[PDB]
Amino acid sequence: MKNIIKILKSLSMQNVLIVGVGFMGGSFAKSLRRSGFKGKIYGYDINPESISKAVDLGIIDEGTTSIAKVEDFSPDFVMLSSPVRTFREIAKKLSYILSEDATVTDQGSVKGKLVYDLENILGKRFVGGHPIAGTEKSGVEYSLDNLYEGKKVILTPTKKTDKKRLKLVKRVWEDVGGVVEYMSPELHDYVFGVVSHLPHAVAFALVDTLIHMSTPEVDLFKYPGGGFKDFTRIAKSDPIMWRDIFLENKENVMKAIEGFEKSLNHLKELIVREAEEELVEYLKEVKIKRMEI
Amino acid sequence: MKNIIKILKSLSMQNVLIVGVGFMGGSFAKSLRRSGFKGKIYGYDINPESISKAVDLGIIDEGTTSIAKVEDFSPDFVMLSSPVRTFREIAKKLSYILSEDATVTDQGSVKGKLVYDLENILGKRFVGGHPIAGTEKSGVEYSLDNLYEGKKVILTPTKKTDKKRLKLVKRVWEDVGGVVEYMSPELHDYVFGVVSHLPHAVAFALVDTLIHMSTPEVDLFKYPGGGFKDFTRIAKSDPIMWRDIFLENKENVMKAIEGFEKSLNHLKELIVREAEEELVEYLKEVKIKR
Ligand SMILES: NC(=O)c1ccc[n+]([C@@H]2O[C@H](COP(=O)([O-])OP(=O)(O)OC[C@H]3O[C@@H](n4cnc5c(N)ncnc54)[C@H](O)[C@@H]3O)[C@@H](O)[C@H]2O)c1
Ligand SMILES: NC(=O)c1ccc[n+]([C@@H]2O[C@H](COP(=O)([O-])OP(=O)(O)OC[C@H]3O[C@@H](n4cnc5c(N)ncnc54)[C@H](O)[C@@H]3O)[C@@H](O)[C@H]2O)c1
Repeated sequence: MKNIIKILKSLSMQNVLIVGVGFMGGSFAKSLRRSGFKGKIYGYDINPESISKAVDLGIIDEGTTSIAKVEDFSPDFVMLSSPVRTFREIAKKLSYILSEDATVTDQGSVKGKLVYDLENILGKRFVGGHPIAGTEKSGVEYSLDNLYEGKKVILTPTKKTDKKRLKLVKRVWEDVGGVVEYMSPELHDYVFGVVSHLPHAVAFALVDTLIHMSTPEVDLFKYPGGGFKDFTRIAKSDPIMWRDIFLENKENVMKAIEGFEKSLNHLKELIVREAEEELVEYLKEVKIKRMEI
Repeated sequence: MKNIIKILKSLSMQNVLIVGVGFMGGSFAKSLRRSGFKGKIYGYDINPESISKAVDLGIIDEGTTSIAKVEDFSPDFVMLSSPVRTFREIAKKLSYILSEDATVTDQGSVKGKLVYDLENILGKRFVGGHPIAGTEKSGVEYSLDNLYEGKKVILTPTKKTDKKRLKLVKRVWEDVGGVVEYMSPELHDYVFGVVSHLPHAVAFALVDTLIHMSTPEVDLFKYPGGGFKDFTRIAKSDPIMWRDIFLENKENVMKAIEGFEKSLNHLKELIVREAEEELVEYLKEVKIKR
């Protein structure tokens, strides 16, 4: 009698649309299936090969490249997984196709104003999210059915978020193994501006530095074993994605670089003043914090 | 020809002194012993714990915390492996205590004027070296008997360098796995200023940024490897080692940081001014084959 928590659960989400059928879109589709989801998974992509590869791999049941065909799929759950620069335009087009009862959510690596813009486009259907997962992979062929297990997923509810959709999006992420927490859109963009965007910005600029400080007689790239090695991981990054993340989170990325410049300026001062003991303590305190994890 | 070359090497290294018995001094001691070396290995260190640990692990035959006692060791081959600013005053002491025929070399991460200062203190005894190998760990407990295997070692001979000792030091490094090349002391300090000292300075400051940008309600350290973790492994390195390197190589470290800043400033402006094409071109630089 009371056990019918089960039926509500099955009826809460029946036709799922993956927008952007790439690595993240496909890892989500796969992880969703692996958690025992029995409904339909549909794909929408501008690249018909993304759809082609995902269907034959069994990752979606069917898909399309015409936005207007999406309507035939009557999705009630949408996971935005294209580049974040596409989200506004696509959400414009979903806003008419989707029933008032649909839920839209996303995996976008930036939140901030984008969440407010998406909720204004989509009314009440929208819940912002960011799974702190990722690797340096692209394309559905690389999608993993456990990408999210044991990782943080940040949802960014507002005063406008629908509590039952927030709660569903939370539960769907936990079914795939994620650990959910909440941050405002603005706090999210500050936090990840600092812990994620800044570190990439600074790896980018390091590479640029070794290029202009090399001379015709000296290729500095020949000497990676002195500390530069870990920074060369930046070679695996996608320049277009970073370009878009930098632009979209510009105000937080600039604040983060600013606080970085303050830290580096402090280190220069200790160096030039030969502050022997201060310099040790500066390095010791960063040592301890970095070791905690 | 091999027999003899080997005899000569043996005889010229009966008594090795490791000065600073920590991660690099221990790695050197273990590497030498793994390579089949048969003489004595002694340790001298300011920390008595460094000595007893190294003895207990069978890394050195014997050691001491008194520089005077080094004379009883009659070292003929000394590998300086303490923090780089300890070298001058240690050398001064050694010059009285070591025989004229001994070789003194080093593992320090800075060369530059220190090579010259050390040649003036030690005379013909001295050969400047720097193995480009290490991790963030420090202390003899972390040392490894294959640390230098297949790694570059830079020697910095000058006008004044004794050729026999240069050949000796080179073959010792190649014996433990290293691949030797030469640079001038000054070229060394500019190369490694940019490629090793600046990336460390950058990693340290990155972690420091998360400290001050944190609030009591938001601990930025709860969110690591949004990529931070990968780029700051080297910010767990030793504060004394790194304080010494930054001060000893101060002018190059400043020149490297100034270079970096101009790159960072270029990047900022591309971001601020939303230059889609130029920004993506700048970022594409990580794809270069070098
Ligand atoms: N890669 C990561 O480490 C990572 C981590 C966390 C979050 N994210 C987020 O995941 C999203 C996509 O990332 P990905 O790594 O899967 O990229 P991806 O390259 O693997 O795939 C994106 C897919 O979107 C499709 N696409 C591109 N433009 C489109 C448009 N106009 N309409 C519909 N589809 C379009 C592509 O054709 C491709 O099939 C981004 O929003 C990114 O911020 C990525
Ligand atoms: N750690 C690395 O990656 C690495 C790589 C290449 C070169 N180096 C250079 O190696 C040398 C040793 O570094 P490490 O990583 O072995 O450091 P470490 O902390 O592991 O060891 C340093 C040792 O020297 C001792 N010491 C400190 N002051 C001394 C003094 N006044 N006299 C005698 N001993 C003293 C300490 O007690 C300790 O046992 C430094 O010059 C460093 O720049 C380090």
